[PDB]
Amino acid sequence: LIYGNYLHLEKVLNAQELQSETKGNKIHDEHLFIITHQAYELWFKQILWELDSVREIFQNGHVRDERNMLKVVSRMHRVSVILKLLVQQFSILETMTALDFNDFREYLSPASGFQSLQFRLLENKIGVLQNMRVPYNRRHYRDNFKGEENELLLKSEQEKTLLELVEAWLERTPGLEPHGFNFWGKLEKNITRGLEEEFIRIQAKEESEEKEEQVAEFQKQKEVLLSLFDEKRHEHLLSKGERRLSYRALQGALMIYFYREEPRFQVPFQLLTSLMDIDSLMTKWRYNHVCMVHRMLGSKSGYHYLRSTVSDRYKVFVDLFNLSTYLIPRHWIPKMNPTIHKFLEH
Amino acid sequence: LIYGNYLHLEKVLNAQELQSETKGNKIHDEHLFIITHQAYELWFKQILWELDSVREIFQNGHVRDERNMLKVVSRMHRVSVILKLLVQQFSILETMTALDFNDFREYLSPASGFQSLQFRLLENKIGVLQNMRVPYNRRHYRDNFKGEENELLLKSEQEKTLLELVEAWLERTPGLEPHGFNFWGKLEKNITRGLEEEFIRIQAKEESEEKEEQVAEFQKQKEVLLSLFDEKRHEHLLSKGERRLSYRALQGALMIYFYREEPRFQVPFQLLTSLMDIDSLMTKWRYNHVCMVHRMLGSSGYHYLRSTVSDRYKVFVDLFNLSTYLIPRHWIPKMNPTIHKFLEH
Amino acid sequence: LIYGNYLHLEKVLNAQELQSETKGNKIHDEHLFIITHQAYELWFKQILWELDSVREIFQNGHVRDERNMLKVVSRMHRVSVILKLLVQQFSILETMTALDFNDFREYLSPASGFQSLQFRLLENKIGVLQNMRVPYNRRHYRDNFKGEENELLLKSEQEKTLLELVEAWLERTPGLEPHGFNFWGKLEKNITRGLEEEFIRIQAEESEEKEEQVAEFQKQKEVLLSLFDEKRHEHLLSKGERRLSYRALQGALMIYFYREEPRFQVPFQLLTSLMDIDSLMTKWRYNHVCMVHRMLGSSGYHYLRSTVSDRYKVFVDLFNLSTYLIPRHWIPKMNPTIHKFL
Amino acid sequence: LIYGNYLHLEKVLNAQELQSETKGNKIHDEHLFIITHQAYELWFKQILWELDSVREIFQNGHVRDERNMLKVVSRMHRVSVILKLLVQQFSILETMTALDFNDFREYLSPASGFQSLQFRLLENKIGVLQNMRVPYNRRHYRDNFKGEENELLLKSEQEKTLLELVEAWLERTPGLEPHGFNFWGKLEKNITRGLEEEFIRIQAKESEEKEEQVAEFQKQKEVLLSLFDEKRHEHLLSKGERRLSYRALQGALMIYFYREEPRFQVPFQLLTSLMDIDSLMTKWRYNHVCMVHRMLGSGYHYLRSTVSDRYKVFVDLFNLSTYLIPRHWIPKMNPTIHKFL
Ligand code: HEM
Ligand code: HEM
Ligand code: HEM
Ligand code: HEM
Ligand SMILES: Fc1ccc2c(-c3ccc4nnn(CCN5CCNCC5)c4c3)c[nH]c2c1
Ligand SMILES: Fc1ccc2c(-c3ccc4nnn(CCN5CCNCC5)c4c3)c[nH]c2c1
Ligand SMILES: Fc1ccc2c(-c3ccc4nnn(CCN5CCNCC5)c4c3)c[nH]c2c1
Ligand SMILES: Fc1ccc2c(-c3ccc4nnn(CCN5CCNCC5)c4c3)c[nH]c2c1
Ligand SMILES: C[C@](N)(Cc1c[nH]c2ccccc12)C(=O)O
Ligand SMILES: C[C@](N)(Cc1c[nH]c2ccccc12)C(=O)O
Ligand SMILES: C[C@](N)(Cc1c[nH]c2ccccc12)C(=O)O
Ligand SMILES: C[C@](N)(Cc1c[nH]c2ccccc12)C(=O)O
Repeated sequence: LIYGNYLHLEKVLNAQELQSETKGNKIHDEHLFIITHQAYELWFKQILWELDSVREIFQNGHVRDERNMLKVVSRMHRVSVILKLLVQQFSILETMTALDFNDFREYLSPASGFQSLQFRLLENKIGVLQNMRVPYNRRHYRDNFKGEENELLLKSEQEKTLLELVEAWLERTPGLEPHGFNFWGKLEKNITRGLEEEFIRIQAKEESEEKEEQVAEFQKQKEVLLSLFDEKRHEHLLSKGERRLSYRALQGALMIYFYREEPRFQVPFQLLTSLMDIDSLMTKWRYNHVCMVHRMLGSKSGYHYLRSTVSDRYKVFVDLFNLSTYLIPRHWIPKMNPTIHKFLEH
Repeated sequence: LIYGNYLHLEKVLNAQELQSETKGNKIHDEHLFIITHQAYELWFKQILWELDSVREIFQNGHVRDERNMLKVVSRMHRVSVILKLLVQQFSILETMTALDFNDFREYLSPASGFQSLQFRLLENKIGVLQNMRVPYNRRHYRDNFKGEENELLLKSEQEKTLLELVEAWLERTPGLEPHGFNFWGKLEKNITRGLEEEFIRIQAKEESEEKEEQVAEFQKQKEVLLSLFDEKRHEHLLSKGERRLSYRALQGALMIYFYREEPRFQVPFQLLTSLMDIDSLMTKWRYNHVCMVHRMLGSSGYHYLRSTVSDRYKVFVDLFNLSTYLIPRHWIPKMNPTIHKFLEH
Repeated sequence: LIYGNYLHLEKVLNAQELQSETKGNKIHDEHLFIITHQAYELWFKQILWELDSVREIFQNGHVRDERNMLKVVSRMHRVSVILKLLVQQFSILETMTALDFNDFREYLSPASGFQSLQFRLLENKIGVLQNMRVPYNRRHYRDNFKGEENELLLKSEQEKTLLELVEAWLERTPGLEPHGFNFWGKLEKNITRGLEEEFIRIQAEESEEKEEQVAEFQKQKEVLLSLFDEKRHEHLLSKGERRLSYRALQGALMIYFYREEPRFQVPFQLLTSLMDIDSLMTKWRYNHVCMVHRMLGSSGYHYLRSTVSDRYKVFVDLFNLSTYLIPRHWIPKMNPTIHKFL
Repeated sequence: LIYGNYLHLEKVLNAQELQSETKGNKIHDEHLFIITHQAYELWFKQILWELDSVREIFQNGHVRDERNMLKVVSRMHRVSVILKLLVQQFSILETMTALDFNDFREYLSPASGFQSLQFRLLENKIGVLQNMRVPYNRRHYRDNFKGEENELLLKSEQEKTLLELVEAWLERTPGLEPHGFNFWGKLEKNITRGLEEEFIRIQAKESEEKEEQVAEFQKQKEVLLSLFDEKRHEHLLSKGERRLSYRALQGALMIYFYREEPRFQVPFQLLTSLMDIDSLMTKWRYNHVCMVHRMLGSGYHYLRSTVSDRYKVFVDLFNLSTYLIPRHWIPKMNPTIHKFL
C-alpha cells in the first residue's frame, strides 16, 4: 500500500485538462482556475459526508441517546472549520487578474459553477427552500441538470433536511410539558407581569419628551415580546417562508437558550450556535463569490442574481438568529430551582 | 462542455476509498484524512506548475527582458498565498482526535506522506541539496520510489533549480561592474571609513562602562562587517553549506537591497522578498506538520521531522542573512541621477 | 528607556472602565467589548498614518519621481493587510453571546460606534462623498459630531482625498498624447475594426447558437463603444455613479493594458491595491452588519445594510474596467521602437 | 456617554510617541512598531482577564457545580481565538522591511519585549515554572523588573496557577474510586490480558515479519505498562518532565476514554482547549523568533530554546496519545455502571 495508491492520485492528479491547451492556445492561469474548483469540490464532498452522517444520527434516533451529542457537535463544528477555509481559499483566485482570466474565458463557455451538483446537494440537505430560490433569467436551477444527476437532486429535495431533523428534535426538548415545568406558560406570565410593573414605573413620571420617548420604547418592546405568544401570527409567517421552524420547535430552542448552563442543555446550546455559524459561513461564501464575479466580469447580470442570494431568503436557521429579538431581563426568566431542575442533570 | 466534465470530477470525486471500509470496519474520520491529503496534493501540483513556469522563464533567457518581472513576482506571490492556505488547512485535520485517528491507523500501514512524489519534487525544484538532506533511517529519500517516479525525481535533482537560476540572474545584477558603479569597491571603502569615524566617536567618550560596552559592540560589529569582504571566508561557509549563493550573487542581492527604490530594482526587490516568504512558509508548513504528528502519535519520525524545521532546509537562507550586514543609510554609496541613469526605465 | 514607557502603557492599560462596574453591577464580557474597540481604534490610527503619508507624497509632487512608487505601494499594501486583520478580529467578538451582551447593553447608551471620529476620517480621506452618503435617521452623519471634532471632519471632507490625488496622477499617465502614442485614438480604431471582424464571422449558420452569439455581439458592441462617449461619462459623473474624470479613466486603462511595460508594473500594483482597500472596507462593513444582526436581531441594521453598496466604493471605476476587456490582439501594439518611452 | 469617553480614547490615542521624532529624525515605520505592540498588550490584558476569571471559578469552588462548565470552556475557547489572531497579527509587522527597521532601531536601545510585564504574568498564571525557564545568558528574567511590577510578578508565581487548579479538579474526577468503577484497576487488568492475547497471536506466526511484530510488541508493552509505574511518574515529576500528579493523570485519561458520557463531554472539550492554548502560545513564540531573525539576523537562539516542550505546561495532556489502546480493551461502562455519569 503506497500513499499515491491509497489516495488514488492516479485519478486526482490526472484530472487537469486546460481547454485553452486542447484548442491549441495554452493559457497559464487556466490551470489555477481548474485546481481551485477541484479543491472546492473535494471539500464540498467532505461537508456532505459530515452532514449526511449527522442527518442519519437524527433520522435513525441515535440522537435520542445524549451520549451522541459530542459527536454531533464536533462534526458540525468541523463543517464550519472547513467553510472558514473555503472562504479563505478565494484569496488564491484573487491572484488571477481579470485580464488574465479574459485570455481563456472563451474556452469555458458554456460551462458554469451553477452546474455544481454538490453545491446544490449541500443547499438542499441543509434546508434551502426551492420556493424561495431566486430565478436566474426566469429559470429553475435543476433545468441545467439531467440524468442520474437530476435524480440525486430530487432525492436531496425530498429526503428529510437538517432543518427538519433539528425541528423534530427541538419539539421533544424537555421542559415544554404543560403538566411539567410549563416553560411557555410561566414565561408568558412573567413577561406580562414585568411589562405591567414597568408601565406603572413610567406612568409615575411627569409629562415630558423623555416620558413619551420611554412610553414609545415600552410599546415597541411590549409588542415584540407579546407577539411571541401569538401562535397564529407564527403560522402565517411560516406559510410566507419568513420563518422555518414549527411553533413548538421554537419553544424548545428558546428553552435551550435561556437554560444553556444547565448540564443537559450545554452541548445542545453549542449545536444551535454551530448551526447559526454554518448559515453565516455559507452566506460569506456566497458573498466572496459575488465579489469575485464582479472583479472578473464587471456588472454584466450574474452579479445581480448572485447578490440576491446574499439574503435572509437563503438563511435556513433564521429563527435561531431571531431569538435575539426576544431577550428579556434575567429576573423575568422562569426560575428553575434544583427541585424542578433534577430532570436536567446527567 | 459541462462543469463536471471540464473539471474531470468523474475522476476527482471517485477517488475516495476508505481502507477501513474495504476491510469491513468503516471508520468515519478516515474520509477526512483522505480528502485533506488529496487537497494538499492538488495545491502541490499548482505550486509545481507556477514554479516550473518561473524556472523556464529564467532558463530560456526570457527574464532578461524586464517586462517579464511582473509575471515572475505575481506567480511567486501566488505560490506564497497558496502556502498560507496550506498552513491554515491543518486546522481542519486538528478537528480529528487522536483516539479517532487510532481507530483506522492500522489500515494505513505501510503508506506514509514520505512517499509524496510531489512534495519531493517541490523541495528539489526550489533547491534543497541532497547532501544537506537529513537521512531518515540512514537512506536516501529517493529510495521508496521506483520506475518513472524514480525517473521524475532524478530530473528534478539534475535540472537547474530555482536557487541556481536566481543565482545566475543575481550575478548579472547591474552596478557590480568595477568599470561601472563599482558597488563592491565603493561599499568596502565607505564601511572602512564609517568604522573609523565610529571608533573616533566612542574613543572620545568619557571613561565609563557604557563606553566599555560600546567598545565591545564596535569590535563585534567591525568584525561582522569587514568579514563581508572576505571572499575566502565565504567559500569556506559555502563548503559547510551555511551559505548557498555564490559570492557574486550575494553582491547582486545586496545591491538590490540597498537600492530597492531605484525603478529597475523595485520589482526585483519584491521578488527577493517573495523568495524569503516561500522559505518561511515552507518551514511553517513543516512545523505545523510536526506539531500534528506529535498530537496524533505522541513522542522517531517526530525527531527526523523536527530536524527538517531548520535553516538546513531554507534554500534562500542567504537572503535572510543580509540583515546581518545592515549599515547606516549615509554609508551607502551615493547614486545621484548622474550615476543613476543606468537604473531608470 | 523601558518597554512600558516607550509604548506609554501607563495610558493604554489604564483605559478600561466597565460602565457595568461603575454602576455597581460588573458584567464580565463588557471588558472584551472595550478591548475589541480599542484595538480597532489603534489600527484605524495606523491606517490614517499610512494613508496621510501617501496623500502627502501625491500632494507635494514627490510621486512624480517614480523612485517613490515602491514606498507608495508598500504602504497601501500595508493598509490592506491591516484591514484583513480587522476583518478577522470580528471572530473575537463573536465569542460573546447576545444574552451576555444584553446584560450590559443598557449601560452603554447613548454611545455608538457611529461616533468613531477615526472611522469617519478614514472614509473621508479615501474619498467617500458626503452628498452620496446614506442618511442616518433622515440626517447627515456629521451632525452626530461637535466642536473641534466637527471641524476636523470638515477639513477631512475639504482637503484633497486619495481619490482626487490619484485622479490627478492618472491624468498625467504617459501615452495619452494625441501627438504621441495616441492610445485613445488607436484603441477606438482597433475596437471598431475588431467588432466589424466579429460581425463578418457571425454573419456566416442560422441556429440559436448563432442567434445567441449575435445577441452577445450586440451588447458587447454597445458596451465597448459607450467607452468612447465622453458626454455619457460626464452625465454619470454628475449622478455620482462614476468618480474619475474621463482622462483619468484613460490613464487607468493605459496602465491595465500595458501593465507588463516596466514603467507601468508598480503603477498597476497600486491600482490593484486601491481596489483591495475598497473591497476590504466593504468586507468590514459586511461583517459588522452580520454581527449587529446576531446581537440585536431584526433598525440601524437596515441603514448599515445600505452602506454595503457601490455608493461607498470610492474606486468603483477601477473595478468597472473589467467590463471593457477586449481580446489581446486588439490592443494597440507598442513595439520596442515606441516601447522605450515606457 | 460618548464613544470616545466610554473607551477612554483620550488615553489610548495619545500614547504614540516616536523616539525617532523625539530625537529629531522621525522615521515613518516606527509608528507601526508602536501600534503593533500596543495592540498585542491590549489583547494580553484581555487574555489575563479571561484567565483570571477562570482561575477564580476553580479556586472559589464554583467549578464544583457542573452548571459552570459551559462558561469555563467558552472563556478558554475565547483565549484561543484571541491567540489565533495574535499569531495572524505578525503578518502586519512583516510589512516592515529590515532596512526600514534599521533606520529607527538605535532609538529603541535598550528597551526590549523581554520587559513585557503582561507576557510574563500570562506565562506564570498558566503554569510556566521558573526552575524550567531557559536562562538568557545571565538568567534573571524577573531581574529586568522592579517596584510594584516585581511585586505583581511574585504573586503570579506564588498564587495557584491554572495547571494547579486543573490538577486539583482532575483529582476529584468520578470513576477513580477503588470501591467504585475502579478505573485504574480494570484498565491495568484489561491491558495486561490483551498484551498476553497478542503474545499468543505472534507466537502462532511462523521469517522476518514475526521478528518485526515481536520487536514492536516489546516496545508497545513497555510503553503501556510504564503507565502503571507510579514511582517512575513521581521521578519524572520531580525533574519537570511531567507536571500533573499521578492521580490527576488518571482523571484526564478517564475523561479521554469516556468522553462521550454526558458528564465528560464538556470536560473533554476543556482538556482539548488547554492543549490548544499551549499549542498557540508556542506558535506565537515561533512566529516571534522567525521575525527577530528576519530583522536582526544573528536572541534568535535563546528564543528558539523557548520553542520547546520545556514551555508546554499541559504536556501531560498531549502525551496521553502515547497510551492509546484498542477500543475493546477499554473497561466497559454499561448504563448500570455509568449511572454516576
Ligand atoms: C473567475 C472566477 C469566477 C467567475 C468569473 C465565476 C462566475 C460565475 C457566474 C457568472 C455565476 C452565475 C451563473 C452564470 O452566469 O453562469 C456563477 C455562479 C456560481 N459559481 Fe462561479 N465564478 C467564479 C469562481 C467560482 C468558484 C471558485 C466556485 C467554487 C466552486 C464557483 C461556483 C459557483 C457556483 C456554485 C455558482 C452557482 C451559485 C448560485 O446559483 O447561487 N465559482 N459563477
Ligand atoms: C494524522 C496526520 C498525520 C500524521 C500522523 C503524519 C505522520 C507522518 C510521519 C510519522 C512522517 C514521517 C515519515 C514516517 O515515518 O512515516 C510524515 C512525513 C510526511 N507527511 Fe505526514 N502525517 C500526517 C499528516 C500529513 C498531511 C496532512 C500531509 C500532507 C501532504 C502529510 C505529508 C507528509 C510528508 C510530505 C511527509 C514527508 C516530510 C519530510 O520528509 O520532510 N502528512 N508524516
Ligand atoms: C456588539 C457589537 C456591536 C453592535 C451591537 C454594534 C451596533 C451598531 C449599530 C446599531 C450601529 C448603527 C448606529 C447605531 O444605531 O448605534 C453601529 C454602527 C457602527 N459601528 Fe457598530 N456595533 C458593534 C460592534 C462594533 C465594533 C467592534 C466596531 C469597531 C470599531 C464598530 C464600529 C461601528 C461604526 C464605525 C459604526 C458606524 C458605521 C456606519 O455608519 O457606516 N461596531 N454599530
Ligand atoms: C521588529 C520586531 C521584533 C524584534 C526585532 C524583536 C526582538 C526581540 C529579541 C531579540 C528578543 C529576545 C530578548 C532580547 O534580546 O531583548 C525579544 C523578546 C521578546 N519580544 Fe520581541 N521583537 C520584535 C517584535 C515583538 C513583538 C511584536 C512582540 C509583541 C509583544 C514582542 C514581544 C517580545 C517578548 C514578550 C519577548 C520576551 C519573550 C521571551 O523571553 O520568550 N516582540 N524580542
Ligand atoms: F468549470 C467552470 C467553468 C466555467 C466557470 C465560470 C464562468 C465564469 C465567467 C464566465 N463568463 N463566461 N463564461 C462562459 C459561460 N457562459 C456565461 C454564462 N453561464 C454559462 C454560459 C463563464 C464561466 C465560473 N466557474 C466556472 C467553473
Ligand atoms: F495516505 C496516507 C497514509 C498514511 C499516512 C500517514 C501515517 C501517519 C501515522 C502512521 N502510523 N502508522 N502509519 C502506517 C505505517 N507507517 C509507515 C511509515 N513509518 C511510520 C508508520 C502511519 C501513516 C501520514 N500521512 C499519510 C498519508
Ligand atoms: F464604544 C461603544 C459603545 C457602544 C457601542 C455600540 C452599541 C451597540 C448596540 C446598542 N444598543 N443601544 N446602544 C446605545 C446607543 N443608542 C441607541 C442606538 N443608537 C445610538 C444611541 C448601542 C450601542 C456599538 N459599538 C459601540 C461602541
Ligand atoms: F517597545 C519595544 C521596544 C523595543 C523592542 C524590541 C527590540 C528589537 C530589536 C532591537 N535591537 N536592539 N534593541 C535595543 C535593545 N537592546 C538589544 C536587545 N536586547 C536589549 C538591549 C532592540 C529592541 C523588540 N520589541 C520591542 C518593544
Ligand atoms: C430524549 C431526547 N434526547 C430529549 C431531547 C430532545 N431535544 C433535546 C434538546 C436538549 C436536550 C434534550 C433533548 C430526544 O427526544 O431526542
Ligand atoms: C538584463 C538583465 N536582466 C539585468 C539584470 C540581471 N539581474 C537583475 C536584477 C535586477 C535588475 C536587473 C537585472 C540580465 O543581464 O539578465
Ligand atoms: C512623471 C510622472 N511620474 C508620470 C506619470 C503620471 N502617472 C503615471 C502612471 C504611470 C507611470 C507614469 C506616470 C508624473 O507626472 O507624476
Ligand atoms: C463535583 C466535581 N465537579 C467532580 C469532578 C471533578 N472533576 C471532574 C471531571 C468531570 C466531571 C466531574 C468532575 C468537583 O468536585 O469538581
